[PDB]
Amino acid sequence: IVGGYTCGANTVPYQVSLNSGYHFCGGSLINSQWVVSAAHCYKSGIQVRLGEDNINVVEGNEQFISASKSIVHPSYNSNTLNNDIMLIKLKSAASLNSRVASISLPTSCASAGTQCLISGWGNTKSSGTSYPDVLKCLKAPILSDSSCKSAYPGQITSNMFCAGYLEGGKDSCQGDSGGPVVCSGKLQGIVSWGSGCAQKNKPGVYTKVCNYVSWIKQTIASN
Ligand SMILES: Cc1c(F)c(Oc2cccc(C(=N)N)c2)[nH+]c(Oc2cccc(C(=N)N)c2)c1F
Ligand SMILES: [Ca+2]
Ligand SMILES: [K+]
Repeated sequence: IVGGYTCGANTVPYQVSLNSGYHFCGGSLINSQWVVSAAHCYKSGIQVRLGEDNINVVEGNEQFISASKSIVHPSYNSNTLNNDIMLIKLKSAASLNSRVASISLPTSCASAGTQCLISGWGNTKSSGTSYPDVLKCLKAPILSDSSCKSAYPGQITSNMFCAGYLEGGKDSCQGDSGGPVVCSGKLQGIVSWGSGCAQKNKPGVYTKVCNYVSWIKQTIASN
């Protein structure tokens, strides 16, 4: 997250850290047994870390759980990033409390201008590298579809949306991938890709979750 703020410990309860000996991606808990993340975050041997603030300090509210199964969307295109969404089944149910909560799925898609909250442990520098240990937050609006496609000609599919600031200086970044985008208390996006970070006229691109609800619901119910 570039140009954001410190969330505060466990203020974003549904936020998950994906670990393979180190933090590599963000994720969202949608129920006690499932996490949603980005397909580009796929790896063999993931451990799901819940209740996390400082990713490098054991503070007492963490639940570290191994993944039993990973399902990448049947149409994920690694070259275009079209359908960048994956489901992760937890080895055992997480314990829901005030520090670990699930985020609901949307019943409808969000409008441009809707304000959202993006969160992650990703890079905090526009151009340079600095990784935080604590969860960073950022309020950002969904951008109209025309601005999104003007910024990335021929690369935006109907499964993507832009959120951020055209003027640059505030964006999600690498390390944030798979991370949630919550608007009006529903999971509307997953951190997918971008062109650099917080650059002028190159906003963040997100998987539009609203298009995957029937796929999520059907997949979980059967696995
Ligand atoms: C090396 C690299 C990427 F390739 C990338 O995006 C991709 C990767 C693969 C395919 C495509 C594609 N258009 N076909 C785009 N995003 C990056 O930073 C990030 C990562 C996450 C968010 C942001 C962001 N600025 N919001 C930047 C990044 F550092
Ligand atoms: Ca910790
Ligand atoms: K990334």
